[PDB]
Amino acid sequence: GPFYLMRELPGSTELTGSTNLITHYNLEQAYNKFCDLPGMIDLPGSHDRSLIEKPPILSSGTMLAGFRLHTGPL
Amino acid sequence: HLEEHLEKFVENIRQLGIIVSDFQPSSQAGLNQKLNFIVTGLQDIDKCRQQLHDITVPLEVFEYIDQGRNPQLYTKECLERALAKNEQVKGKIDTMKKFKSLLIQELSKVFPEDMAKYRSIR
Amino acid sequence: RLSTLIEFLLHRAYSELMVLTDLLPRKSDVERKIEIVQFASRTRQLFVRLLALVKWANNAGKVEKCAMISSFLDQQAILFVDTADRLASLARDALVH
Repeated sequence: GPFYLMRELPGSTELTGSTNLITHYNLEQAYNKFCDLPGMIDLPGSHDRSLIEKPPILSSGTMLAGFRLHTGPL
Repeated sequence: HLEEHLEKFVENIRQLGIIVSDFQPSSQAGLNQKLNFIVTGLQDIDKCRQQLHDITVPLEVFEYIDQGRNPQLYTKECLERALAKNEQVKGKIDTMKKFKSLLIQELSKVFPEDMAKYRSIR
Repeated sequence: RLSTLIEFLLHRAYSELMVLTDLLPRKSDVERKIEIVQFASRTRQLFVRLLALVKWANNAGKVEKCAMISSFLDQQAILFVDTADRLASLARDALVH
């Protein structure tokens, strides 16, 4: 009658990979928006050791300082 | 937030000071030093604000900033590659589903009771 | 992860400012001006990097969603092949015995 070792299948539709995971995860409108900021940055300034700054970031007395160093005007 | 506005103001002040100091300044040279001190203070305030906020960033963002480009294109690329992965997953899912359906209906005649029990249990 | 980078950038900028201030009085006017404008350009690069970071700081959600979705599929991908491998392994060895 019953086959050997039948059991209960899981809950009908739990979390799968067959759902639309983005729309369930409330990320739809960002994608529908999305589908240079240096340029964005460029608009604010002029253009966009840049070799040196990256190296510094790779690893990761204001009044007194002014008084200490004097630079000739001409 | 106020940190971004402070950084933009400091950058504008530095640009104005550079424009003033590009030629020979007939006035006193302490204005550039004062602007640099104000920029350093604003940078310290921004660093304190960032330490309080505790933003976590990966490395790929760092090498993406290194070239110089807005993150909107990167988010678009991430969205499109995730959508492509979702579409191919949907494709494999529907192919295995239709393969299951065709093998079920193809051999419906081998044992009618087994198919009846399978449809009843589902 | 940005706190250490911010602290390192602040330390590097402070060291560069101190070095430029010390070098300016010894060097001539033109060399001092060139060093100051180069330091200003480097600080501007640091500022725009910080601006890009703080602009992406609120745009860290969708990338995380895409990454976790890709990982889920990848994590799942190891599982289907493993099951297939087990079936393949059984036919080759278990059946023979």
